[PDB]
This record gives sequence, C-alpha cells and structure tokens, in this order.
Amino acid sequence: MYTTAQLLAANEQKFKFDPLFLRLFFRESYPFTTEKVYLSQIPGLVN
Amino acid sequence: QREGINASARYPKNWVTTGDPAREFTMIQSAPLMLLADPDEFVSVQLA
Amino acid sequence: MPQKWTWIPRELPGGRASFIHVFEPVEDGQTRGANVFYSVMEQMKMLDTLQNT
Repeated sequence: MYTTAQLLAANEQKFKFDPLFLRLFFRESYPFTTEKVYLSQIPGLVN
Repeated sequence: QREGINASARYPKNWVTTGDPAREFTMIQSAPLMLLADPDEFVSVQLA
Repeated sequence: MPQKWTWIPRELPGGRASFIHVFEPVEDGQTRGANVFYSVMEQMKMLDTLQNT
C-alpha cells in the first residue's frame, strides 16, 4: 500500500541438458509417410 | 535530506555540540546489503 | 547419407551479393516462386494417360 518495493535481477536456474548423441551419431533424419519402416542387414561371408 | 544525498554508499558527517563542553564528533553511515543473484552458483564445502 | 543444411546470407557485409534469388512474386508476402504449370498439372497428366490408353 505504501511499501514501494523495488525489484532487482532474478535468477534463472537453467537446466542441464546436452544431446551428445543426435549431434554426433544421428546425423540423418527421415520422416514417414507410411505406417511402418523396414531395416535391411545384408550378411556377407563369401567363401 | 537537506543535501539530497539520500542514496549513496558512504556518508561522512561531522558536527560540534553546543553548551559548555566543546564536544564534536565524526560519523559515517551506510546500509550495505551485499547480495548475490544465484545462491546456488557457489558450492561451499567444509573439508575434514 | 545424411542431408545436411547450411545457412548462407544473401549479401556479404561489404555488399557483395552472396546468394542471388530471382523470381516473380504475384502477391505481397510471397516467399517462393511458383511454376506456371500448377494450373495445368492434372490436364497434362490426364491427357498423357488418355494418349496411352
């Protein structure tokens, strides 16, 4: 009512967060139009 | 308030008292509220 | 292999145009040009199918 408070700077409390994976191991990003995706591994052991 | 220095860090002041004793003083006033924005930034540990 | 992006300014700080973009906008706020074939895509496709059949 008559306190005439003054505001100073406010701390932010930033969260600790860093991928290290998406930026390092997952360079390629692919979106889907289909409802499923297959993956193929070709076993090559030529005799 | 007379000198309009309501906001400051230090305020010297000298004056002499009336009457038979020629008594005069020296005086400095301050209101320090030294603070920090982040209380959790510093990590204090008592070693043992 | 991954498709990687890179950001390029249109002009250099000295004024040299780094990336020239040329097109003909049709209305205010347009950002990308449109090929003239949009209005006739279905006609062309269906006439190709017509000649084939």
